[PDB]
Amino acid sequence: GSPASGTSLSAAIHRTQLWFHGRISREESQRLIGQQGLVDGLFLVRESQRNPQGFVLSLCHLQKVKHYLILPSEEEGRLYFSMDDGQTRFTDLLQLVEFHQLNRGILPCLLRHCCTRVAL
Amino acid sequence: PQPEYVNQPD
Repeated sequence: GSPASGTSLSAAIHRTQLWFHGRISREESQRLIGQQGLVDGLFLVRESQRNPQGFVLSLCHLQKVKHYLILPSEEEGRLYFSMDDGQTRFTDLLQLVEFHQLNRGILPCLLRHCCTRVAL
Repeated sequence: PQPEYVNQPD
C-alpha cells in the first residue's frame, strides 16, 4: 500500500499518452487491433516512426480495421485528411472537442468512437 | 499485409 492525495480533475480521456503509440505501423496494428469485431468506432491514435509522414486515426470496425494517415501538416490546411465521407484536412485534436459526443466514424455503418486495446 | 491507409490505401 502507498499514500495518495484527495485532489480530482474534470478533464477528458485524451489527456495523456494512454491511447498514443508511434511504432505499430498500419501492417502490424491491423494484426493486433483486427482480432476484434466491435462497432465502427473502437479506435486508437497511433503512428509509425517508419512512414516518414505518419499521424493516423485507426478504427476497429464491424467487418475490418483500417488506418487514416497519408499527408503531414500543409499550408492549405493543417494535418491532411480526405476519406470519401471524411475530408478532415485540419488539426484533428481541435475537431475532437466537437466530435467527442457524436464522432464521424469510419466509412460508415455506425459513427460514435470508443477506446480500444493496443496489444493482441 | 493489406489494406494500408485512407485518403487511399496509400
